[PDB]
Amino acid sequence: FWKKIIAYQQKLLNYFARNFYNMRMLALFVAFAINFILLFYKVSTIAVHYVLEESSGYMEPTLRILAILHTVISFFCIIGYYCLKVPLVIFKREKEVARKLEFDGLYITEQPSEDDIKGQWDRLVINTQSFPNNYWDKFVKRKVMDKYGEFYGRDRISELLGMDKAALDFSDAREKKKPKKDSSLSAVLNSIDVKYQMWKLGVVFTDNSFLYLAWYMTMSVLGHYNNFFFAAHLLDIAMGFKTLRTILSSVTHNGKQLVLTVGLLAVVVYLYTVVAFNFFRKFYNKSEDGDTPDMKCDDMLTCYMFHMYVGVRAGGGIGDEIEDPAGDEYEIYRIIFDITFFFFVIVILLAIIQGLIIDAFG
Amino acid sequence: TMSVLGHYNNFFFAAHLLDIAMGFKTLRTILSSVTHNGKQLVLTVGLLAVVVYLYTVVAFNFFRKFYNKSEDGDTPDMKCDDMLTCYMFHMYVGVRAGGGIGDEIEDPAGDEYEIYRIIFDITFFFFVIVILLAIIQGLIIDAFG
Amino acid sequence: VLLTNLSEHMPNDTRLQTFLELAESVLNYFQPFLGRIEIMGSAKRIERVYFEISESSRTQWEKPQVKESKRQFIFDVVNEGGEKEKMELFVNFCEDTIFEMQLAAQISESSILTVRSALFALRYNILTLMRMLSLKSLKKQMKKVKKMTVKDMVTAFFSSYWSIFMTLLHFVASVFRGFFRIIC
Amino acid sequence: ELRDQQEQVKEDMETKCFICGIGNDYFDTVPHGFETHTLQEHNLANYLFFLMYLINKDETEHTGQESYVWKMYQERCWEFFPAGDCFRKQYEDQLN
Amino acid sequence: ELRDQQEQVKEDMETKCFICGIGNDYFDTVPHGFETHTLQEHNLANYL
Ligand SMILES: Nc1ncnc2c1ncn2[C@@H]1O[C@H](COP(=O)(O)OP(=O)(O)OP(=O)(O)O)[C@@H](O)[C@H]1O
Ligand SMILES: Nc1ncnc2c1ncn2[C@@H]1O[C@H](COP(=O)(O)OP(=O)(O)OP(=O)(O)O)[C@@H](O)[C@H]1O
Ligand SMILES: [Zn+2]
Ligand SMILES: [Zn+2]
Repeated sequence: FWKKIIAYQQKLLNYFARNFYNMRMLALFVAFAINFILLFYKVSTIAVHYVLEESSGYMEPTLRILAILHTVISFFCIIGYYCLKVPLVIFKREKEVARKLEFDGLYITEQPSEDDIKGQWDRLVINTQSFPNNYWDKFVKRKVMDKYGEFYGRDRISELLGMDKAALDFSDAREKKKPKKDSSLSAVLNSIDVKYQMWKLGVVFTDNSFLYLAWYMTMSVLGHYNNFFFAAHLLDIAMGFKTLRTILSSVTHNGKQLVLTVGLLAVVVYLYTVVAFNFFRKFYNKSEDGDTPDMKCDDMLTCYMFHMYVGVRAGGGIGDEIEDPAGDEYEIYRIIFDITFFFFVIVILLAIIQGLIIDAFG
Repeated sequence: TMSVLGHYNNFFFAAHLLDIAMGFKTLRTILSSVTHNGKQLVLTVGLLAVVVYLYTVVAFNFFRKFYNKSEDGDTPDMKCDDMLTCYMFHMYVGVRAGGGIGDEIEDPAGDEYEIYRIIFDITFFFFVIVILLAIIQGLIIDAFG
Repeated sequence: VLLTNLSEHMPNDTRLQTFLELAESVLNYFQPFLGRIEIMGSAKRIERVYFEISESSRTQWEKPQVKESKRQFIFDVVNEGGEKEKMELFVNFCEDTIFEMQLAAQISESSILTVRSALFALRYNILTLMRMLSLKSLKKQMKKVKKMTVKDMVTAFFSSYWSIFMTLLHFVASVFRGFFRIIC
Repeated sequence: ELRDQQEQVKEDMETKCFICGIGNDYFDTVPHGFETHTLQEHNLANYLFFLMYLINKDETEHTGQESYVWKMYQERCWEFFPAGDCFRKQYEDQLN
Repeated sequence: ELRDQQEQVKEDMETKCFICGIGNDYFDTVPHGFETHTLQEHNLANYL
């Protein structure tokens, strides 16, 4: 009974761990199929409702079956992750906390910075009895004993680590053992370590990849309510393909500098907006009808939005969109304004972005 | 075969001008810049297609009213009422435009989705027009180096 | 200084080794304050010189601004410099840095909430998940599943992970709510 | 060019000592020899501290070596800086 | 390529003598040995 169910559980876990990657590839393939089906919708004529138009008539049941299969594979990819990749994360965390405890005394001599989520959460696993569950070294609690027992108090270090002196004395002394059965389910519930499993669940929840897979499953579930939510699964190609990762590394290598370039561009455009708002406010009419003028720089926020949207997206600058300054007493100043805008914004900064990407490649 | 078909249609002789790449080694040195990173150049186009498809999804779900392309008010030429048509619009006109899709779609001035649409256009211009084309150019320059 | 000089000038000396062990504590205390350089002596030989480094000097040297100045000086002397004037530029930099550290010593005379909220959400949401087993009231469920079926087996196996994914979603929602409350 | 300059600076400081200029492999014949030489024997911070101590020390209390270095530094002669030689190379046979 | 060529020229003239071609370290075994050799013994201006 107990042995049979444990064996069957182990078989299921082994199967999912073995097929984790194949299921991850299958999810992407089903996502490409669903999104190719989604490309043939029509808006029908108020209450407008999205229909799938097709001559065959089958591809709506195709879409339903594919959505259900995608959701099932998404759930199975979470299960396979939990069976396969979680133990490595737990092993690494238990190794790190053990080394910090031994060779740094991070819970004896000094204390966590109270700003470290990992350091604060790892206080729980120390007192647990199932510590190095995954890490090989099962004598770390005795090494800490032999290292800090004399200085910081043997009983105090024992209370910190969760060891029981009376338990060891009882084991060494003379008693009469009483038989037990694994069949006793109340006994097995008492035997399981609640605190260690709580710490493990916290580590898993704080894991980034598990969070990504949960987001994937949530997206797949919402896809049933709205079929276009399946398009978000096409964002998995970056992780699916390493060759695409090599391309994306060009952008991500200098991402901070790419963001700072945009910030600098925003500041420069704001300065140009200040100048235009104070001196060149009469050239920003944007209406052909002379009766109603659509002034776009009477407001500072509107002028900044104009400069950041139309002036930036224009190939020639803001002068391609604002009124001709011909025959005006501010002609030279406005021409300098437009030329400097074109040179600094359109030419130099975009070249900075391109140079950043090329430098990342090199 | 091309030369033989040239007798039936004299313009079939233009395909023989494609032999210059093999004829000249100096032209081969130039073409090596493109062919050195051809797989990455194709993958860049694939990524661009995926990004444009995502933008098409967003526009089709939220900004469908700004895609009228007819001057006559009697007959409206909506280009995003169909998903395939919207994707074709975004891949052809939006990509070939120097400023992005906003250079071709209606002005969002005085609209309750003005800020969202402006963010849409700015992100389209930055990611598609600026970054990805720069990726292609950087690939060619990296091949040279 | 005497013991260090003797140890370095008489490397393989078992008799001196024991005295080094006996003086280990004093040497460990004075290690930060002991300076050691090599110079081209008057006897046309390389000689080691032992001097005293002050604690204030060490701190002002390890101040970040002085480290940035050191990095800039190294960059400049490496990219644009010559072997002849290298040791002149180094001394000029040393003099300027010494003056700036002396002036600094002269003048120098006399989020947690987000982490806590995330920790609380993580504890609460996982405790909710574990309550079903901590209450030890699963006896009615065990009574209904006395009948052993492979289908019920597999269904419970999947249900465990499904409950885990609700617990993770709940934890994530709680974290977002807490972050919004903190910022607002 | 900026990237190449930074890489050149890093390579030079990782492959040769700042003061004597001897390559890293010669010291690396002994394990961790280059790090030991560049952080204990020929540390530039140690030279800076030596100049600081020699300046802040009274001239009458100078030892023979300190007086030698002081005179050389006053006359702006940098021959006392080891160039191409070190303690290890000077006492190669006796030390090993 | 122009920058690389300039850097290569500088590196070659700083690391090996123009006439004999012996490396800089061999002369640098004596302090300022490379400069002395390339400016007093094997100076190309002296040959001119
Ligand atoms: N004479 C020298 N003095 C000091 N370091 C030298 C010398 N010659 C070579 N080096 C090398 O220069 C490097 C010094 O490292 P670096 O300047 O980054 O130290 P740091 O104080 O830790 O810097 P950071 O500010 O980046 O933390 C080492 O690799 C060292 O071996
Ligand atoms: N045979 C050689 N003759 C001269 N210099 C040599 C020779 N071999 C190597 N060198 C090196 O070439 C360099 C000559 O320097 P450079 O040509 O810049 O001198 P310069 O007359 O001062 O130039 P500049 O016009 O830039 O002032 C030195 O670093 C020297 O060590
Ligand atoms: Zn040295
Ligand atoms: Zn020579």
